[PDB]
Amino acid sequence: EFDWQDPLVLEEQLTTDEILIRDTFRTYCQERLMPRILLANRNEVFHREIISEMGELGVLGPTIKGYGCAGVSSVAYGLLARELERVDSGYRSAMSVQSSLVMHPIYAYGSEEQRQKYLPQLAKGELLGCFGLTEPNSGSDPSSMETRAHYNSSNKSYTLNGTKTWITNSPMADLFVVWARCEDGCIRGFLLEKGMRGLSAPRIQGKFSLRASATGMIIMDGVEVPEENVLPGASSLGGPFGCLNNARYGIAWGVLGASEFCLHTARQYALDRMQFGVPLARNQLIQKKLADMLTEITLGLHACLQLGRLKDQDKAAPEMVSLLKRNNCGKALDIARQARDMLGGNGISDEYHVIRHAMNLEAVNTYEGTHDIHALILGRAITGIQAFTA
Amino acid sequence: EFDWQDPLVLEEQLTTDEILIRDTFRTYCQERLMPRILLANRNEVFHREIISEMGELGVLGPTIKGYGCAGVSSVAYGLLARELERVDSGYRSAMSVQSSLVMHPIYAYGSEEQRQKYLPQLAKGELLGCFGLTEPNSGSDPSSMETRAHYNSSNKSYTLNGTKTWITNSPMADLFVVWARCEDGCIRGFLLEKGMRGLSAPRIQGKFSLRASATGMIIMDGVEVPEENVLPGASSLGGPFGCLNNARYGIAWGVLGASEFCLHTARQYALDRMQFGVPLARNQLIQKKLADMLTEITLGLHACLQLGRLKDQDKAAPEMVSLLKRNNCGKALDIARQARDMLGGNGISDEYHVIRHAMNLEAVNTYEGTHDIHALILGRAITGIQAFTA
Amino acid sequence: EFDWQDPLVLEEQLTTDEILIRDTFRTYCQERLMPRILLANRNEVFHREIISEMGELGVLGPTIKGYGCAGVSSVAYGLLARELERVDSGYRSAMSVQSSLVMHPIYAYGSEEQRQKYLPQLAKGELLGCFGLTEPNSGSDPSSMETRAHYNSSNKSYTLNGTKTWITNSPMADLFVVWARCEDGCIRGFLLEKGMRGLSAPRIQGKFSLRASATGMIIMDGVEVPEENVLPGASSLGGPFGCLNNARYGIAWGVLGASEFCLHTARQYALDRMQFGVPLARNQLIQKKLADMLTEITLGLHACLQLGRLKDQDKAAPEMVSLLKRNNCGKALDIARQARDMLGGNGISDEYHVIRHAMNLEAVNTYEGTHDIHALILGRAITGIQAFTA
Amino acid sequence: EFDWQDPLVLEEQLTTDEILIRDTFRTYCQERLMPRILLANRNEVFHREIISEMGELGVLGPTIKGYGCAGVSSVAYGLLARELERVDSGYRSAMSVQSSLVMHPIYAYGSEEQRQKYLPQLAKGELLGCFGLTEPNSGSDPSSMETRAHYNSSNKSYTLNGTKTWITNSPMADLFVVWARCEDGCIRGFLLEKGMRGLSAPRIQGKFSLRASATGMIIMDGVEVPEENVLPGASSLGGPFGCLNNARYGIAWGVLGASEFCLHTARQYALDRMQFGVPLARNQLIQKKLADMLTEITLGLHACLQLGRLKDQDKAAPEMVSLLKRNNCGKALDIARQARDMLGGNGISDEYHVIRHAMNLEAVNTYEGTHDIHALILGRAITGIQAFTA
Ligand SMILES: CC(C)(COP(=O)(O)OP(=O)(O)OC[C@H]1O[C@@H](n2cnc3c(N)ncnc32)[C@H](O)[C@@H]1OP(=O)(O)O)[C@@H](O)C(=O)NCCC(=O)NCCSC(=O)CCC[N+](=O)[O-]
Ligand SMILES: CC(C)(COP(=O)(O)OP(=O)(O)OC[C@H]1O[C@@H](n2cnc3c(N)ncnc32)[C@H](O)[C@@H]1OP(=O)(O)O)[C@@H](O)C(=O)NCCC(=O)NCCSC(=O)CCC[N+](=O)[O-]
Ligand SMILES: CC(C)(COP(=O)(O)OP(=O)(O)OC[C@H]1O[C@@H](n2cnc3c(N)ncnc32)[C@H](O)[C@@H]1OP(=O)(O)O)[C@@H](O)C(=O)NCCC(=O)NCCSC(=O)CCC[N+](=O)[O-]
Ligand SMILES: CC(C)(COP(=O)(O)OP(=O)(O)OC[C@H]1O[C@@H](n2cnc3c(N)ncnc32)[C@H](O)[C@@H]1OP(=O)(O)O)[C@@H](O)C(=O)NCCC(=O)NCCSC(=O)CCC[N+](=O)[O-]
Ligand SMILES: Cc1cc2nc3c(=O)[nH]c(=O)nc-3n(C[C@H](O)[C@H](O)[C@H](O)COP(=O)(O)OP(=O)(O)OC[C@H]3O[C@@H](n4cnc5c(N)ncnc54)[C@H](O)[C@@H]3O)c2cc1C
Ligand SMILES: Cc1cc2nc3c(=O)[nH]c(=O)nc-3n(C[C@H](O)[C@H](O)[C@H](O)COP(=O)(O)OP(=O)(O)OC[C@H]3O[C@@H](n4cnc5c(N)ncnc54)[C@H](O)[C@@H]3O)c2cc1C
Ligand SMILES: Cc1cc2nc3c(=O)[nH]c(=O)nc-3n(C[C@H](O)[C@H](O)[C@H](O)COP(=O)(O)OP(=O)(O)OC[C@H]3O[C@@H](n4cnc5c(N)ncnc54)[C@H](O)[C@@H]3O)c2cc1C
Ligand SMILES: Cc1cc2nc3c(=O)[nH]c(=O)nc-3n(C[C@H](O)[C@H](O)[C@H](O)COP(=O)(O)OP(=O)(O)OC[C@H]3O[C@@H](n4cnc5c(N)ncnc54)[C@H](O)[C@@H]3O)c2cc1C
Repeated sequence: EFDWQDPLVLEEQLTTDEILIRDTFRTYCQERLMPRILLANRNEVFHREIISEMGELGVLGPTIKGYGCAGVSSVAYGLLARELERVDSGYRSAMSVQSSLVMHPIYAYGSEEQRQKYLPQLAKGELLGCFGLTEPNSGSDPSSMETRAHYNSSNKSYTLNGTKTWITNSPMADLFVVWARCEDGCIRGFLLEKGMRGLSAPRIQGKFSLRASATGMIIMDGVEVPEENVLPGASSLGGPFGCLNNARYGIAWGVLGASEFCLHTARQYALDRMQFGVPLARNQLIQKKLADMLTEITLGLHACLQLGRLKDQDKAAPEMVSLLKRNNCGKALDIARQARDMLGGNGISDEYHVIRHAMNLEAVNTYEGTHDIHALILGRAITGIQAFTA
Repeated sequence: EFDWQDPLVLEEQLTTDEILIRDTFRTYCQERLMPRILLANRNEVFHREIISEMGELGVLGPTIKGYGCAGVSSVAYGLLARELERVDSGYRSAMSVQSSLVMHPIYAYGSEEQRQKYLPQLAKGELLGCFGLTEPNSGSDPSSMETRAHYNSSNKSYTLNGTKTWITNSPMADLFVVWARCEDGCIRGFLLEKGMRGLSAPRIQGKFSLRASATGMIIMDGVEVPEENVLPGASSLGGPFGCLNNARYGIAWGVLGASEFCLHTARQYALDRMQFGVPLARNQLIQKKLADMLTEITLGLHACLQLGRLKDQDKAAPEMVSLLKRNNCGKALDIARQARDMLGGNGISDEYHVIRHAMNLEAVNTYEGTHDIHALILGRAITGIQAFTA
Repeated sequence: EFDWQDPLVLEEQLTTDEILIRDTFRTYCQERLMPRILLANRNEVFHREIISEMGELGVLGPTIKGYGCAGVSSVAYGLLARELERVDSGYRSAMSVQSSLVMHPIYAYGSEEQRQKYLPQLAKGELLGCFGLTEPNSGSDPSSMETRAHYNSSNKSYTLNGTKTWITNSPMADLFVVWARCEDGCIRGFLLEKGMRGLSAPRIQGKFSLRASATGMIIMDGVEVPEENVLPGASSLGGPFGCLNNARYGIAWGVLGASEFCLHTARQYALDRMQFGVPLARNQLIQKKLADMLTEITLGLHACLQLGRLKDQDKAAPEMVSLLKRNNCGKALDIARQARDMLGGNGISDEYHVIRHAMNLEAVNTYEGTHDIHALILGRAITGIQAFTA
Repeated sequence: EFDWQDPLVLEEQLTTDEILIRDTFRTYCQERLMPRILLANRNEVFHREIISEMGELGVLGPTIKGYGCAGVSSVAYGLLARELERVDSGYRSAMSVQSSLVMHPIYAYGSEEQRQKYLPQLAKGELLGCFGLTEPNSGSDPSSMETRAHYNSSNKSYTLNGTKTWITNSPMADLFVVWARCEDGCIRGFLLEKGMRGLSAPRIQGKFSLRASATGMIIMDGVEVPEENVLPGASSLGGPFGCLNNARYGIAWGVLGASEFCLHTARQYALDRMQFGVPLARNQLIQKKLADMLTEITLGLHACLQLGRLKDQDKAAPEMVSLLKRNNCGKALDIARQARDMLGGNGISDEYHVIRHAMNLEAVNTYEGTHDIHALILGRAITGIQAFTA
């Protein structure tokens, strides 16, 4: 009565809606996404259509209530990210930015006018957006950003100068959610659109992780922003971090799908591949590995479920997310890597996919807070003493 | 709004009864058990009273319905083991044998006569019992036991010959649940009592783990057992394993209490102890450690909860228990060990307790299935191929 | 008086010749190889010239005495592989095959005629060769190969049928050292040349490790081999394994150069990059990592030296090589991976190289005996009991 | 031709003297020490005779030239510590204090008068001494000690006040090498003798590591020290650290003997013990473990040799010692722990010794610089930036 595909019976913890949503999406991901990943990753191609397609299904910004959004549960959102990442982290990355980094901030910190004007377009996937926070000299430390936004009392607008790097979707984005430090000292959010004079977003080259994802910079040379494009609700790092926490939540779920794909591929390979007469799955060394993968995946899955439920209850704290994001991203990496080692020579061929996952999880464990930064965060909470600086 | 003592809010997942039971027991453990552990461990003393005391509280065999038993939930049983182990694994070990290895088998595989005759005595703690399975040459492999039970068609009884070693409570036990191989090939359970001619149970010496626990052998020299003392419900290893699974379930919870005590002690020490001017808790190396402990403890806690709920639903499978028992016992060990290292020189003094926990968890990770054996078990389930033998 | 670039003063353990050779080669590798690796790896381009160039320097098959070979020490050979791998594993791979897998077997198991005919050409780099052992269904287990060589009593020749896969250099090789099972049961070595009817060697596609290296198959459709092309000295797996051991020896050294490059890059990045005001190198978490890298590299370096000396003394045993190859390849991987994590977002850009090393070491830890296979080898030696099969 | 007891042939790297010394000592350790360890550890008994016995053999302070000392090599000193620790760390601890913490400082920083007066007595083992540096509030940070030594211009002497804790041998010592901070700010060394009014050294209780070793405090209540008892050569922490480095060197070797004993015991147990029909040594999981132990031991052994040679050449730097001490002590621990797990239930019985080693290595990895402190030391050297404080 034991099912290795669901050791602790996650299923009976999901509502019928949640289960329906997952199954529906999984179908799309396997029929439409999986078949285009081999070459999209191999040649760094990002199909812009993927956003329109997901736009149709109504998967973009699923937790938002209204404005053409499904208004589903945090758990469902997690289940979605898991099915997406089960195909490729690059894809899930685009869906994470669109949902938790663009739509969410506009929704939570924007004016109704902005909401009405953008939320529907984003939800349908007619507007590919991006989140501009990181800068060449500001990553783990955002209070060090150099992008300044000056106010023009006369024209009722701000002039932005700065450079954002390592930005997902920037190269082919229509809307840019940028954060700059103001003359008053506060850091606000600005909405920029392709075409604004002074705005350019070149592609980054030489990526060997999340290749099926578009990544570039956001260069602002005296870009002038109207006042109605200023996110009226965020006055400090609390705004971007609020968004970051919703993204990290989805990433915690996501990577588990990636891990699951590795476990399944490794397991099958162990059964089909044979050496020394019997199938690889007959050796003790191979089996212990499969055991460790399943073990870690399971602990992560049920922990994620809990957080999702606590979230919908407005009981989830930032630390809680740091805890699962840090854990799951790290563990996922080891699983991918063990999987790679288990396929032997074949393991280094994208034809077998594991290598693609191992490489993607490399970037995943880095962005949205590095593995160690999330530890200092937990540590500050545990001791009440900060240890980021000296 | 983040509480490091309950990251994912386990509390709101417990029923009022469960919470009451835990709090009630915790009080007993902290007022009556903690104050007698330093010297009991230091001098290998086991207070037989502890069983009578626990007998009063009605903690012995708590999941049993009737016969003077509380008839509580699997979760409550887990919460109890956790509070006990939070003091010492030796104590929890006695309570695990009494509840899941003696009372449970009598209850599940015994005759009403046996139930009526023993269950109440055991529940009140008037009878200290033990489980005799392991033998000098049979541990991970029980189908290799040498204890034979011959049938006496005439006297309607069996004569038992064999030796059981590493048995918890045997030295001061009144009832012995022994398993021997029969002439028909099946392995049944026999109930023995102190005083039976031919039965001796000497203490084992030189233990440096679970010292506050009594451990010895069960030597049977032609011990004659009446027919009414044969567990009529167990005809093969399914009987002992059935019991083993209920014990392992409690152990999965248990070790988490032990880990929690280590985390708390380490955390405090980090705050109170100071070097280089500031408190140890200010250093990055110290904080990351605290983070890792809390992380692992949390994943284990919520996984255990789930299993407990699935168990009460008669939906828990042996593999599920192997998964959490293996995980939690291993992780608990690392936590104890990190804790020890964090207290520095003081860490090797029982006066600071961590060293006692590190040593206890050593035996815990070994009995009731070694860390690796539980992996081969998971592996057999995952691949459908056995890898214990060649 | 402590030098982190040589903790235990390896230098004073090298003879003047050895040191000269290393320095000479290092110059070539840094001036000629490093500048062509970024794009060669990025676009899977292998410069055939690299072999001719190395041919000039006389680095090809350096331990061979005569036939236009330098006839240097095993240590010098190790020092060479280390400088090469310090640039890229792909390059070192080509030099390992040429030297220990092609030239060595011809030298040790060939006829003078063969030696005279090939050794000089190979040494000058006029003949790019390859070693064909692995097959689609035979990797860790070579006694399972399906490539058969039938004897033609009449024409005094053998007809070979089979497929070798994952072969380094095969796509642009001139000489092929192939091993097939014979009708007598023994497995011998055959020398094949491009152009032989029935012989094809297509490129393998989709590699995400050792990309600057050419890899393909060796397909033999009734390829007819003259008798004078049969390696007269190898009659069983002892031949290929003899060669394998010389290759593995160089790989043990090699990966250390790769690790060293990662340590240096990480260290510098830690000093130049700044967050939270100070340089990354100021944080405890960063420093411990640097410590662990240096520690492992050092142990490996001095162990390799010893083996090299024992080798030149004809005192080196296969197990000794398994021990260092397994160790160094595994440790190297962790170092590369930590390095990658330390550069943050930048770490996933080939522009920073670490990602290239992390990916290369993935294949390195797999070929020439997987990490676990080398463990079973050590284990057989330690216990005297084989554990490869059931 | 492969010998698992000496994978890389350490033997042929030792001079005839060194080998003779090792073999001679090993005989003493196995015939005189091993037979008294079971109960000495079990009952915390320290045989003072052990020092006299070692005094006879001339093993005390073996590197010292003159004053009744063997004047042997650093390597020989290492070989000695290894044979001693192969029996028990407690014993090696007494020999480390006597040699590198008492005799060495007197020799290097003392006056001829002091040398003449003590060195011979210590060498013969007529004077059991101890090193008093650590204090209740000063461990990893010695520049925080509170033991002050006031000068009495009149009586030409100093009055010492302070408390040293966790001191090896203090309870039954005759000579005390104590370090206190002076009114001039410098920290010097003082020689104290049992009987000095105001001096007491009570035993520490509740140790569960290094039990066969005597450990206590050094309480100084206005103890008056003559001027001729002041170590005239040490004026700051450079004195104690100089000594510390010689002790740490021996500890690096030492723990390897402890590891070796564990490997041998585990290996044998794997061959003799049988489950599931065959010997434990037949399982893949068991073999990989044995492989990892041997691997780590070997790397450590040859690294230690090198350092020893560099030391005798006056080319060894503090960092070099931190590197091997940190490495070997940590690795040794894992080996002991794996060994313990491999003996199963038996593993927790001192009757099988491994448990004793696992527990001893716990304290060893802590004193003479914790595992992490040695990392910050290496890190300071690698980056040139200190990270101990904020
Ligand atoms: C801020 C830190 C750097 C540390 O410096 P500190 O000085 O200690 O700042 P503090 O954190 O102490 O204070 C700053 C204010 O921020 C608030 N805060 C902190 N954490 C959170 C969370 N999780 N959610 C909401 N708000 C939060 C805090 O309460 C303060 O608020 P107010 O009172 O409202 O003013 C760190 O805590 C942190 O969170 N950042 C680390 C790096 C990071 O956040 N990088 C983001 C990367 S974006 C990305 O990767 C896009 C990828 C998407 N994709 O999937 O492709
Ligand atoms: C049996 C094994 C050794 C492996 O050999 P295998 O040949 O593969 O046996 P199989 O397992 O294939 O078959 C034997 C039968 O047993 C059944 N089985 C297996 N696992 C379970 C669980 N968890 N629960 C109930 N029944 C179980 C199985 O279905 C078969 O049943 P029937 O059809 O009914 O006849 C292994 O699976 C195992 O479970 N044992 C490992 C060692 C062990 O169990 N030791 C127990 C120690 S007791 C102890 O530590 C007391 C400490 C208490 N304390 O807290 O102090
Ligand atoms: C043979 C094994 C698979 C295990 O099966 P077993 O049944 O136990 O075989 P056995 O090993 O017991 O017996 C076979 C005979 O082989 C001999 N042997 C074993 N090891 C060695 C070494 N190291 N050197 C020389 N000879 C050796 C052995 O003494 C026997 O000899 P004779 O008496 O002379 O007849 C294993 O031991 C092994 O060595 N192979 C594992 C996989 C492997 O070797 N793959 C090679 C890959 S090639 C490659 O990766 C090219 C990459 C180059 N590059 O850098 O790009
Ligand atoms: C000093 C530290 C705490 C860090 O603080 P810092 O502010 O950075 O001090 P600094 O280290 O920067 O400066 C202090 C001076 O000390 C010198 N130093 C440092 N390391 C060494 C070594 N290895 N050998 C000789 N001299 C050394 C340094 O060059 C300075 O010298 P001068 O110019 O001559 O004046 C740390 O570096 C350290 O070494 N100590 C860590 C803890 C420790 O040393 N504990 C000792 C325990 S004793 C024991 O365990 C007995 C057990 C025996 N047994 O086997 O049973
Ligand atoms: C594929 C990809 C897509 C990305 N997409 C986006 C996007 O859409 N939007 C956006 O805003 N950003 C994005 N980023 C960047 C990401 O958010 C930043 O990488 C991350 O916040 C910070 O790291 P960093 O690159 O600046 O490196 P750093 O912050 O410089 O860190 C480098 C290393 O140093 C460590 N470190 C830093 N500070 C400390 C400390 N105090 N103590 C101990 N260790 C420390 C880190 O843990 C890490 O190991 C992306 C990155 C990748 C790789
Ligand atoms: C304090 C304490 C109390 C105990 N109390 C009881 C009690 O009350 N009742 C009872 O019946 N028993 C009891 N036991 C014993 C316990 O159940 C047995 O230790 C356990 O089932 C088996 O291990 P073993 O000691 O026989 O060692 P082994 O089974 O011999 O195993 C030794 C080592 O070998 C490994 N191993 C074994 N087989 C394999 C394989 N096929 N593949 C790979 N590795 C393998 C193990 O994982 C372990 O690392 C107790 C033990 C301790 C230490
Ligand atoms: C870039 C690259 C270049 C290569 N170049 C060459 C070349 O020039 N010449 C040549 O002959 N070959 C070459 N190879 C192939 C290499 O030698 C084979 O990959 C290796 O010997 C065996 O692995 P495999 O791919 O067959 O996988 P497998 O042997 O099938 O192994 C797969 C996984 O199963 C494990 N496994 C296998 N058997 C056991 C067991 N009994 N117990 C426990 N675990 C087991 C392995 O450890 C591994 O994790 C190359 C491979 C790569 C990736
Ligand atoms: C059996 C035994 C015998 C001993 N014998 C002697 C003897 O003969 N003579 C003598 O002088 N001393 C002796 N000592 C004590 C030993 O030298 C001290 O334990 C050691 O120098 C320091 O640790 P501590 O106990 O003070 O703990 P702490 O220094 O307080 O450290 C506690 C924990 O905090 C960590 N820590 C401390 N500072 C930092 C930091 N800045 N950053 C990150 N982590 C940090 C440590 O690594 C450790 O994990 C003995 C100890 C034992 C256990």
